[PDB]
Amino acid sequence: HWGYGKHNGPEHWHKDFPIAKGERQSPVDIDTHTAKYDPSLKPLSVSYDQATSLRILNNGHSFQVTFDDSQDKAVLKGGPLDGTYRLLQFHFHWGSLDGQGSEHTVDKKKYAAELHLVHWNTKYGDVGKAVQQPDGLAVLGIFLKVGSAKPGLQKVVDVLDSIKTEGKSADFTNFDPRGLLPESLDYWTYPGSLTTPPLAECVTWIVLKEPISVSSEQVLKFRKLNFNGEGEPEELMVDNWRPAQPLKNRQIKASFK
Ligand SMILES: NS(=O)(=O)c1ccc(O)c(NC(=O)NCc2ccncc2)c1
Ligand SMILES: [Zn+2]
Repeated sequence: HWGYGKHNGPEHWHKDFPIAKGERQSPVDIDTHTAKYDPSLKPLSVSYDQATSLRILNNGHSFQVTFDDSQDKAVLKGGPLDGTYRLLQFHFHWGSLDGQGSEHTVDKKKYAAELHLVHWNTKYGDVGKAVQQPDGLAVLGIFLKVGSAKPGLQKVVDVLDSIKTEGKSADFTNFDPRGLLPESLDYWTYPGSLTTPPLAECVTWIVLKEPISVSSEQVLKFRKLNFNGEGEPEELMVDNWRPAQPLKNRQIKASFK
C-alpha cells in the first residue's frame, strides 16, 4: 500500500504508521559541524569473512540480497554497539538523477545512492524480536557517488536483469560483502529508525564518512528496475528514498576528529 509516489509516499506514511512523526525517526541530515567527536567510541570491526549470501530479490520498493544468519558468519561489533550483530541483508536506495538518491544527507548534500547493510542483535534470538527493541538493529550506511566502476558491485549489477519486476528472486550464492566497503571506516552514529514502514525505532545508525564510487553504467542498471510486478503498468524503480527527518532531542557522534 505504501510506496514512493505522490499518493502513497513518505508524506502519507504517518496515516498508517503514526510513529512516522515520532522522536527518533530516520534518516536525518548529518550537520558535520554539530556532530561531536566522541573518543569513547571503539573501532568498527567488520567480520564478513565467512558470510553466506543466499538470494537476491526485488521486493517492489528496492532490491535486497539476503544472508544466512543462523550462525555467526558475518557479524559487526565494536563501534557504538554492545554485543554482536549478525548480517541479515543489504539493499540500496537511489535516485532518478545523480544529485539525489541517498537517504542520509551530509551538510544537506545528497548522494546518488546509499547502501544499507542490516544487522541484528543476537541477544534477541531472531530478527523479529530485535525489531521491537530500542537497540535491536544496526544499519551500516554507505554513500555511493558516480565515478569509476566498483568491481565488487558488478556481480550484483549483472543479475539485476533476472529480477526486473516485483517479487522475482534469483539464487545469489558466494557473494562477498567486503567488496562494497570503502577504504576507511570512519563513521557517524545516532539512534534512529527504519526508513521504510513500519519505521520501528530500533536502529543504531552507523554512517560511513567515505563514499564508494560506482560508474554511471552501474547506476544506470539500478534505474532499469521496476516497482511493478509482471503483467502490470511499467513504473521504473527510482527515487525510493525517504527525506530527512528532524533530529529533535538527538546528538550525532563522530568516530574521527
Ligand atoms: N531502509 S532501512 O532503515 O535500512 C530498513 C532495514 C530493514 C528493514 O526491514 C526495513 N523495512 C522493511 O523491510 N519493510 C518491509 C515491510 C513493509 C510493510 N510492512 C511490513 C514489512 C528498512
Ligand atoms: Zn534502507
